Formats: sequence, structure tokens, C-alpha cells
Amino acid sequence: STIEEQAKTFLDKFNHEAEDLFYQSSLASWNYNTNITEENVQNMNNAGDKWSAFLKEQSTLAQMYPLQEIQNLTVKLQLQALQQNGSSVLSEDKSKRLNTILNTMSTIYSTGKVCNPDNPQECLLLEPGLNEIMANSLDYNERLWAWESWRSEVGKQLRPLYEEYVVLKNEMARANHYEDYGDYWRGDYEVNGVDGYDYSRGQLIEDVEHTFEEIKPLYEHLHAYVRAKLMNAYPSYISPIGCLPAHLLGDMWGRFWTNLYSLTVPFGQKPNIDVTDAMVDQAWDAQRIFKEAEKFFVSVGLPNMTQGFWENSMLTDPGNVQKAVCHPTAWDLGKGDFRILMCTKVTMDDFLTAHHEMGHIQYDMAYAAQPFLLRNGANEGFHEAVGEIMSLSAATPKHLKSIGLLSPDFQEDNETEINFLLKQALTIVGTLPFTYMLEKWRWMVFKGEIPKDQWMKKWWEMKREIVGVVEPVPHDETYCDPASLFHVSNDYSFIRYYTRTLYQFQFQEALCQAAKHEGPLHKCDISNSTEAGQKLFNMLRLGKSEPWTLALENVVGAKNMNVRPLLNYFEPLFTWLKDQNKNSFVGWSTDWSPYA
Amino acid sequence: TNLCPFGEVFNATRFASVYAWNRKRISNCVADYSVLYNSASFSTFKCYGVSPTKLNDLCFTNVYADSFVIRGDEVRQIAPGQTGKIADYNYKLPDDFTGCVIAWNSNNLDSKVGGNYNYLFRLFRKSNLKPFERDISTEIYQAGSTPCNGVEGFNCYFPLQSYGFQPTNGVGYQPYRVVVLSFELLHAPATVCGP
Ligand SMILES: *[C@@H]1O[C@H](CO)[C@@H](O)[C@H](O)[C@H]1NC(C)=O
Ligand SMILES: *[C@@H]1O[C@H](CO)[C@@H](O)[C@H](O)[C@H]1NC(C)=O
Ligand SMILES: *[C@@H]1O[C@H](CO)[C@@H](O)[C@H](O)[C@H]1NC(C)=O
Ligand SMILES: *[C@@H]1O[C@H](CO)[C@@H](O)[C@H](O)[C@H]1NC(C)=O
Ligand SMILES: [Zn+2]
Repeated sequence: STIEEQAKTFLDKFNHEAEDLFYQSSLASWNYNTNITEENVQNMNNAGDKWSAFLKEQSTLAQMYPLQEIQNLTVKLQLQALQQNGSSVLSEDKSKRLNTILNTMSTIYSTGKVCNPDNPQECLLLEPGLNEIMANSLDYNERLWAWESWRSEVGKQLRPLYEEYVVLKNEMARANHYEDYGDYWRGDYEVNGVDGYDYSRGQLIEDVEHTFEEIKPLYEHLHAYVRAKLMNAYPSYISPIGCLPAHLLGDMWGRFWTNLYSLTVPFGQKPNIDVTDAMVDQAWDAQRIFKEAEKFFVSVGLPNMTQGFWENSMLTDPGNVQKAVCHPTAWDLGKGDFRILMCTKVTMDDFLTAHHEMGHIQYDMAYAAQPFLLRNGANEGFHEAVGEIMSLSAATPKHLKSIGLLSPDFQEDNETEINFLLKQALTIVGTLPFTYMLEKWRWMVFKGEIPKDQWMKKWWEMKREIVGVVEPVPHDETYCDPASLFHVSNDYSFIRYYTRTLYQFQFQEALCQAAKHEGPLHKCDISNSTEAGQKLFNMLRLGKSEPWTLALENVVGAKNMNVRPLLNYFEPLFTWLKDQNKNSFVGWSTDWSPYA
Repeated sequence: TNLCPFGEVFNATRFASVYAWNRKRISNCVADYSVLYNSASFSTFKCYGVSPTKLNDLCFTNVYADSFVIRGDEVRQIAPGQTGKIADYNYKLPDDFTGCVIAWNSNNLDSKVGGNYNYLFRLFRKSNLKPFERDISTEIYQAGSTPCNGVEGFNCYFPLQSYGFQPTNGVGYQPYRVVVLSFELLHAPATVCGP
């Protein structure tokens, strides 16, 4: 028997162990997340530990079969995914040092607390204490205190650990034959051995930077409009030509500008479409919310939810003393077991989230027939992109009217649509420069292009130049401000939010063309379009078995990330923004800072 | 008026693993086949050659009842000219099969919280099974060229794999009990008529 045929038999055994052992771990994880007890944490760890040990074992055995002697690509993809050393390429001491560093940074982030001056007992955590300030406070000094104290007392702890984390991660990555840890992260987009569909790791940098150049005019005009609105509210704090102070952006980092809506709403006289009252007036419950989402997917030709979904999911808060993690999550346990965990309330937001989460379930069910290792999104940005476009269609006035929630006597006017596109842009557009500047800073740190004695100097130079945000307090190299964000201190790659955002509008534009939608893209609803569900399903069922370039082409007809659908979505706002900024300065000086 | 012992087959407490499928020979009795086909309690009732509709007006020399448990997605494989793990390695029906295949969901019986691992299936074999062949061997499968020495290791796998049957599995992974009725016609006394 050849090496390939040995590999197929080895993967045959792995898949069958892996269903059951992953299923037991998922089932133990489910019981804890729905019923928080000390016994459930133990069982979750025991089941999780055996799965981790099995994966370890199986990775070592997979390394027996040389990839160079395998021709079948779908076999080679499965072995390569299982073969990856990860941290197990370092010596045993160094992997233990790295794991200790990762746990300490995670613990510092989740337990870091700030106490106000003159009361060492009234202390706040990031969640919910400091997050509440950064999302709801209008007071300049209260926001400044939360922004600075989080970075000065928690971020400074992370600075020595993050330096050692950079050294050890680069050591694993170069031992795995990558240039550096950032090059390792970019491997999630790499495709080899498929004529017409290949994609190199370095190509991702070029495509991200090329598409970001076309985003700049829209972001600059968003930035100028936001600065002008905030300058009216804080005349003595904001320069007409300067960067936006980093602590006046709606959250702890300025990751999203969502909470600036109240101070920047163009027409604050026209109320939002809030369909919550209609839901309560009609005595909707959580099951009704999820049946309505189910009918939405059935309307485009997708299957209904399984019987096990209705019996096994937790769609409401358990309540009295059985206590649960209420973060909305879609679960793929394997063996045809699909569930949603969600403490659903009767609100418009939860109604949209249900469509979002069930979009994940539809993606999971579509590739359930794939081999175990290929049951995932095409790349790291595909799965969330599928979820986002479901809430795009479900939120439109056209869709809310068709389901009896929005009054037929409500007609769209251009002022409410500028209001809606602004708030979309504050969240969706505003995060793109933030997401790009951060991942490039990490990419440059990993590549060796930023010395340690210039980490924060270069971090805030790129904030001013690329994001147009300026720190309100000078920060020396004892700070580790990037690590003050969850994804940085918890060792998660971040470019996935940039790519996903471009993907979702590529998906929506393609599906809406298949649905033969007329008018602006942001008013589209793909409901009742089997042609649109079919073209979506042709990618969903692929899972991870095909290159993400080909999976993208199935939906949109193009092989690469494209920014034009994103700009097409926001063009009505872009035109309105340019007219608003005609007597305003567009762009920012990087030298101005609030501390002069 | 001796009634054929079908309840012993269909209503058995425990079914056999498909790799070691039971066969019970049925002889010298009266079979009311119409009761089974007109009971509305099976999810699959498909007959090949013979017709389920009131062909308990026929006499057969012997009747064989083969029973086992497989998952729901593998029930297609119990049919002539099918391929797959069950059809190739565990239970194989001939191309000219004359008989009926009966299956029903048994999640309430063969599933258990934490997993029921009582039922096995053969995952590896050197070759495919002949029709109505049974292999209960536990020889370690030699995937490579190095002998296994009777223990599992690199390229050496135990040939049987267990179903993990949990009540929360999807329908395709839930256990299904299967009964295969074979109607043999020999140049012979034809002892099973069953009005
Ligand atoms: C919660 O877990 C405990 C054991 O940790 C168990 O005895 C109890 O039945 C569970 N409750 C629910 C509602 O699942
Ligand atoms: C790869 O192997 C699978 C199963 O072993 C087979 O179905 C598929 O056709 C093979 N692909 C190629 C290109 O040989
Ligand atoms: C889903 O639809 C099928 C028809 O294709 C139907 O047989 C089944 O009962 C439905 N299940 C649910 C939970 O609606
Ligand atoms: C199995 O038991 C049920 C209930 O006792 C009965 O109706 C059915 O006929 C039995 N099966 C057979 C094959 O007799
Ligand atoms: Zn999501």
C-alpha cells in the first residue's frame, strides 16, 4: 500500500474517533454553559482534556505520512490541518513558558481592576464597570480617567509579558518554517496546488492595503463629519484639523464608533425603526422569534431546523437558580446535533441576532456531510460574514412590513435612510481603519520592523496617521496599549474582522442581484428567492474542502476580496457626507494632541 | 395454525451488531405478513421482487429474518447494488435480492445519556463481503506492510468501530433497528405459506 492509501485509512480512523470524542467534549461544554455548577466545570475540563490529548496523539501520528507523497488534495488538506505542530514544535520548557505567559495575560485582562482616587475600595473591572463609562459617559474627565487608568495599571502589567510572548511565538513560527508569527497568521488565507485559485501569504498584505486605499475617501469624510459634530459638543477639546481624542470614541479603544450616534445623528427629529413595541403588542416570545427566523431561511430554499434543535437548544434564560452564560452562540456538536444558546428577550435586537445565529447553523448543516476536519468556513472570515447578511435582510423595512411587525403606513424617506446608513458606518466603516492599523502594528512587531524602545511611539504614530485618532495622555514604553484590547492580550488574530466585512457585502450584493432587487443595496431583502439561497448554498456546503478563492467565486463570481460592494452599500451616505463637509476640513493633522 | 415467531425478532430486547448480524430461520408456521406492512410503525418497508401488498398468498420453502442496528443515514445501504461501510464490510444484499427490508427508529431503546457503545460495525476489511456473508473476526487490520503482531499501533487498527448512540444525536446518527426478510424458493416442501 502507498503512503496516500495509508493516509486515507488513518484519516478514516481519526474521523470516527473524532466525532464521538469531540461530541462528548461539546456536550460537556454545553451542560456547563447552560447550567453553571462546579461539577460541570470539572466534567467540561475532563472531556476537553481528553479531546486535547487525542488531538496531540493524532497530530504526531499524522506527521508519519509525508505530504510530499500525497497527490489527492482533499486528503492532503486534512493531513496538513492535523499535522500542524503549533506550540509543540518548541522545546517542552518553552511551550510551558508560552502557555504560562498566555494564561497570565488572559487573567490580567479579565481580572484587571481600577479603583477611583480617594476610595481604594470602589474599584471597577473592564466589564461592566469601565465599559459602561466608555459607552455612555459624556463627561470628558470621566472618560479620560477610564481610558488612562485601564492602560496605565493593566496595560503596564502586560508590557513585559507581551515582549516575551513576541519572542516565543516567533520561535514557534520560524521552527514551523514561517518568516514570523504574523506570517503564520496570514497562512489562514494561503492556497497552494490549485491552478487558478492559489493565494500566497504575502498577497494578503497587498490585497488588504489595496482595498484599504479605496476605503480612505469614505472614512475621511466619515471622520470629518464626526469630528465636526463632536467639536460642537466639545468646542474646547477638539481641533477642527486635528485627530479625534482616543477616549471620545464610544468604547474603550475606539474599535467601533457605534455609541457616537446620539451626538452625530444627522436628523435627530426622526425616530429609529424600533419594532420592539409591535413584538410585545402581539405577544411574541422567543420561540416565535426563532420560528420567524426559520421561515426566513426556508423561504430561500434552505432546510428547516432539525427536531433536535427545538428540543435541545436553550432559547430563553433558565432563570431561577440554574445559571448560564447568556452570550449568543450557535453550536455544532457533531453527529447532526445543532443547537443555539441564547437568553432571548422580546426585542428587535434579539430578533436580528436570532437570524444571525441561525445563519451559522445553516452554514453548519450545509457542510455536515464533509469530512470532520473540513467542517468549517472557507477561511476565518466566512462564517461571521454569513451571519451578518441575514440580519441585513431581516432589518429592512421591506422585511419587517412583510412579517406584520412594521406598519404598512410607514414609508422610507431619505432622512431616516441617512440616519440608518450613518449608524451602520459608525460601526462597520469606523472599525476598518482601527482593525487594519492594529494588525499591521502586530505584523511589523512580529516581522522585526519595530524596536522594543519604539513600540508605543510607533503605535500612536500609526494611530494618528492611519486611524486619525490621537492619545490624550503621552505614553512611554512602559505602556502596552495594544494589549489592553482582548484580542491582543488573548492571542487572537485580528485581520479576520477586516476581511469578513468586505466578504459580507460581496455576499449581500451577489445574493441581492440573484434576488433581482431593485434600488439601493441597503434596502435589499433576499426573502423568497430560491435563486439566492441556491447560490449561497453552493458555497456553504463546500465547508473547507475547497480553496476560499473558489468558495468566494461560487457566491459572487470573483476569486478575490473586493471592496466595491462595501462602497456600493454606503454610497448614499458617502454622497451626503461630501455635501455636509463642504465647509469643513477633511483629513487630519497628526501633530495636534489634547495635551499640547 | 402455528404462528411464525416474528415477535421474537422484531420485539427483541437487544439487537445484534451489524458486523455480527443475527439470522433466524423461520419454518413450519403461518405468517401474517400483512400485519407488519399495514401497522404504520416502521419508517422503511421496501420489498424487492415480492410485493408487500397482500402477497401473504404465497408459499415459501424457508424464510430468514436478519436483524441488526445501524445509524439512520446507513439505512440506504440495506438494498441491492449499494456501496458503503455497511454494504461492503458488514451486511451485503445480492443484486437479485427477493425480500423485504424493514427499519424503524430506535432512539428510545438503543440510545443512552453519555453514549451507548453496545453496537459495533466493521470499519476496515481487505475486501468486500459476498451477499449474506458474515465476518465476526477481530484480526487487527494491517494498513501498511509491517506486521501488527496482534496489537494496534501505527498502520495497525482494530477493525471494529463502535457507534456512540446518544439521544441528542441527529436523525442520521440515531440508531435504527433493521429486519431483513429473505424468501427462499427451493425445489422443496415449501413449508411457510401463511394465509
Ligand atoms: C444542573 O446540574 C446539576 C449537576 O451539576 C444537575 O444535578 C441538575 O439536574 C442540572 N439542572 C438542570 C436544569 O439541568
Ligand atoms: C480523493 O479521495 C477521495 C476518497 O478517498 C475520493 O472520493 C476522491 O475522488 C479523491 N480525489 C482525487 C482527486 O483523486
Ligand atoms: C421540516 O420540513 C420537512 C419537510 O421537508 C418536514 O417533514 C419536517 O417535519 C419539518 N420539521 C420541522 C421541525 O419543521
Ligand atoms: C411487538 O409487540 C407489540 C406490542 O406488544 C405488538 O403489537 C407487535 O405485534 C409485536 N411484534 C410482532 C412482530 O409480533
Ligand atoms: Zn456570529
